[PDB]
Amino acid sequence: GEELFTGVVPILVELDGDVNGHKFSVRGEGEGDATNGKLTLKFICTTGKLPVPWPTLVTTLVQCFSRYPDHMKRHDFFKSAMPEGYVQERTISFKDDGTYKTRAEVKFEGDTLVNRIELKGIDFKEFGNILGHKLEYNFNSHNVYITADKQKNGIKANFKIRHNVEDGSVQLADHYQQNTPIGDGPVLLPDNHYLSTQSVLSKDPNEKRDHMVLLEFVTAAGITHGMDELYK
Ligand code: NA
Ligand code: NA
Repeated sequence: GEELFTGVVPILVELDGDVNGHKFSVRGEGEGDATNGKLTLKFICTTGKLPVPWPTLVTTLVQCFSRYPDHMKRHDFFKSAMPEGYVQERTISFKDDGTYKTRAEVKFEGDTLVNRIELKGIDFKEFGNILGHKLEYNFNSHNVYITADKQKNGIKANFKIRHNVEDGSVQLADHYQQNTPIGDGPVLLPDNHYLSTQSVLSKDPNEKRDHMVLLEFVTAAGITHGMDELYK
């Protein structure tokens, strides 16, 4: 599994969404460099204007590209499930607002890592921060807290995204996550740990379509056994 991620790997992302009955599609393309934990993608709304803010889709739009330190290689569920891949599900609860439910398959198709997603959003406030587009076009750094789920031969994760709001307030989005392998084979079931994630959103000044350019870094941490020799 891990050997598939040496070097730079092309990435395809496809999302079909329905938020409060507003249907939309997103296509993303780019590269991941798991040795450096680096992602670079560009996303387009293929159906017109995106009816929610781009930042609210970042977490949904490939944690197999995390850089796991050498002393933690045996806790990398995501790569261990490759190439057959895994199913990733979330509930994303926007504080004082609606909910996204997402289901994704993350897997290799040839040499390409593909993330194919269905997203359903309900109970959003028509004039709230999301459907009213009051979120700033930026992103904070976050930790993703991971635990094994032996019963499903996979993992769970929990975290809270903080979305800056135009009025200086913060919009919280609580994430609950479950991943399960697509194949029947063994996977690595990790000890508790987390992914440290950083993101930068930008625009392509030559792009006329509704879009998002994304740079992300992801690195795993939170297991310290055993790194003694690395200090000197
Ligand atoms: Na990194
Ligand atoms: Na955090």
